[PDB]
Amino acid sequence: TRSSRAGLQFPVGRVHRLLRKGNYAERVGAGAPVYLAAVLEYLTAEILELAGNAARDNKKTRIIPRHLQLAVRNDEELNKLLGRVTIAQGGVLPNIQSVLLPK
Amino acid sequence: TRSSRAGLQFPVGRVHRLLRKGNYAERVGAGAPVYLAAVLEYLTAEILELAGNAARDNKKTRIIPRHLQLAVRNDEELNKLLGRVTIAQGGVLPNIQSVLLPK
Amino acid sequence: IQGITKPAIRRLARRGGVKRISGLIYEETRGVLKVFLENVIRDAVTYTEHAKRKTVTAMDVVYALKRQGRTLYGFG
Amino acid sequence: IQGITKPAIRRLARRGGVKRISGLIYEETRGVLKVFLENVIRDAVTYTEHAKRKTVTAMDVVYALKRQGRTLYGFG
Amino acid sequence: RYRPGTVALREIRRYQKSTELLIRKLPFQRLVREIAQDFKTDLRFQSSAVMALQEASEAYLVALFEDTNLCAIHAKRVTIMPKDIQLARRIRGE
Amino acid sequence: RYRPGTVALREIRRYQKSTELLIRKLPFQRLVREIAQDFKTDLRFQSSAVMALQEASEAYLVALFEDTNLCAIHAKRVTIMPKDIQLARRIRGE
Amino acid sequence: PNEYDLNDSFLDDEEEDYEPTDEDSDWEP
Amino acid sequence: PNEYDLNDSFLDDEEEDSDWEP
Amino acid sequence: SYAIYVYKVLKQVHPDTGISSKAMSIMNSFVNDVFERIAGEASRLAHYNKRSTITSREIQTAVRLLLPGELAKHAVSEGTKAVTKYTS
Amino acid sequence: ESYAIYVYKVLKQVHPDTGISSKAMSIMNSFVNDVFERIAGEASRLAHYNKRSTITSREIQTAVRLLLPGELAKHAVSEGTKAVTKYTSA
Ligand SMILES: [Cl-]
Repeated sequence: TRSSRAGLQFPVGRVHRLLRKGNYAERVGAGAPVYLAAVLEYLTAEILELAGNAARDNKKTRIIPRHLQLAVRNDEELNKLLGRVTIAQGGVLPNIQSVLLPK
Repeated sequence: TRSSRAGLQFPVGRVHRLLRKGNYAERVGAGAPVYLAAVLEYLTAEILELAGNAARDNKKTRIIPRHLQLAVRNDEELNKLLGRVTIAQGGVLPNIQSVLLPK
Repeated sequence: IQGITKPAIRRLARRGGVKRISGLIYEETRGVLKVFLENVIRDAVTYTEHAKRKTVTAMDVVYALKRQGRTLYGFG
Repeated sequence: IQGITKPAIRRLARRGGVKRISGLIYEETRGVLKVFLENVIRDAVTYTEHAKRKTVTAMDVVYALKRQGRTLYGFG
Repeated sequence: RYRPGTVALREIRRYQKSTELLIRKLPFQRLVREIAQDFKTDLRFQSSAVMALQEASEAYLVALFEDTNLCAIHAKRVTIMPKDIQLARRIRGE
Repeated sequence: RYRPGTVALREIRRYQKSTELLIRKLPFQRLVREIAQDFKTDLRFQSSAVMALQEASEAYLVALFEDTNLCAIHAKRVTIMPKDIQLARRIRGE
Repeated sequence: PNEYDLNDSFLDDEEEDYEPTDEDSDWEP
Repeated sequence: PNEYDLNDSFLDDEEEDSDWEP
Repeated sequence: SYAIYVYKVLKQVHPDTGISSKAMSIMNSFVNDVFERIAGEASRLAHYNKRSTITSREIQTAVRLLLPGELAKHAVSEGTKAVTKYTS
Repeated sequence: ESYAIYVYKVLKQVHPDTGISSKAMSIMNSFVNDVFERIAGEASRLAHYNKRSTITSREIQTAVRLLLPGELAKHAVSEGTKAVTKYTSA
């Protein structure tokens, strides 16, 4: 497949399809859905790697929303990228202002 | 003209082409630019009405950026519409926090 | 709106890291939650009505939240 | 960066309605102004380079601002 | 022995650790119902749509309380007060 | 006689009725040039791009100073301080 | 019991045979 | 004189308040 | 650009008022900004509903989504009135 | 609109012995759809600014630099360019 030739798990054909169907331009360049698919897989791998770390740092074998939230909020760059995003059931990063803690 | 046929001064034909050349959908029905032009003409008249007022309130015969800004920031609804907009050379609405003035 | 209880609001403030809460906070919070829900529900209904439906879906709410800059993950 | 003088910073604080200004404000404002300018210039350069030009236009600056949610009126 | 700060701090840790919805579900549904039916009398909701609104609403409140907390600390207080909510909202743009 | 408050209020009135850019133009130009030429050496600007940048920058700082003032007043001060600028920026999301 | 009241006439579920449950489950292919 | 210096080689104005009239 | 049509509307609302040249550029940005917000949401609405055509219905709902309260009420009435007059 | 099987495939490469919950898979799907729309959106803006009719990998690349912070952008751009190269290499 197109994704095989690109070394990707993400569907290059679907991405191409959605580029055309979402009325983004009259035309799609042959490289465009490969590039975009690669970027989406990269970002997915980043979150899944850090979330799996948080899951395993808690001796858990499964990623749940909490772990995606922990991973995103502890990575300065993902946290900025998903700054206006609510991860349902993610809770908050545990953190108490230092002034509220016993001296 | 298509505009005079809808009672508008804003140009319906020109709004139609920009809607077409603008990657919004694959077709644009005939009523869409008429409706859109009417709305742009209405919003224009709102701003210009209030800004002309701020001009004459300062004994001016000509609208300059300052008057648009005064018109926008004194009208509750234009202020929400333009809440994230910088009008160059508009200045600010004169206002001092009451706590800073002699009681 | 009084159904949103004081314990419930206090718990929300706990998760927000709040160590002490004035008694006046609860009514204030109820007003703020009401404004938030009115604003989102109004846009949600607009999406629902545009589609000529009479039941608001999670997708309608997801869209309403996006139009207000509050993207929500988990309901698409 | 020190070319943004104390009086210029004072004037902006005045237009902002500020009545008194700690001496520490001036260096803090210069830092903030520089972060703001670098963020917008970085994006305007990316637009300019994308278009294979090497002169930043006002339009390029307008697009950078709008990319950051700071729509500017009066330059196109 | 009283020690309220100890009690408060334990409550912060408890609720920062959990992800459950903190407003009870039936009162929330009934609040959504009243606002919605005040808009359009015959309007209905899917339950998933009510829960989407509840996730979004609680997340909004928690984040607001974080900012509100910082406003009170700014004023050298540990007790949050309406004017702290008001300041946070004012600067947030609401 | 020393009337800092009266001098302050007069300046507030003067610069709030005015729309002129308040940072001198040549210094702003050199600052944009310093930052721009650090990104790419042979980069050039149009003069209207420098002015666009200046309008946007002054409007940003003026509004930040407004929020800063509210933070200071919140703490029962009329004197703005760096912690006020920082609180405003944090609640603003910067 | 801390659940929504699905007998509320205000709720119109699409499935509307099954009751929703709150439990997470393993996602598998 | 508080103006921009157009002889700056950093400025490139090759491509680029009165009453508006038709 | 829209300057001519801005000027024509100015003369309906304030016949004895002029507009400076930098104020006309403001108005031109305003028009294009509002255009882009409505058309963008109109495209979003059509895509959400699997519709290939943007109609007056998509413009209207976008005006309802993007305009505050009373401005929306009047914008909708102006637009619906223009469309019906157009179809005659 | 649903990428779950692909998300799962990526999960098994970075954390072979870790599973994912269905609620968490929904989050990831919202994420991929969100990031897709942001990039495709900006790529469409870019092409329109430049009076061009086509979204090419250049517009995806520029959109990535504008939208992703810092080092995410550099790694994204590197992953994207590399994938376009492998796509048509022996
Ligand atoms: Cl069941």
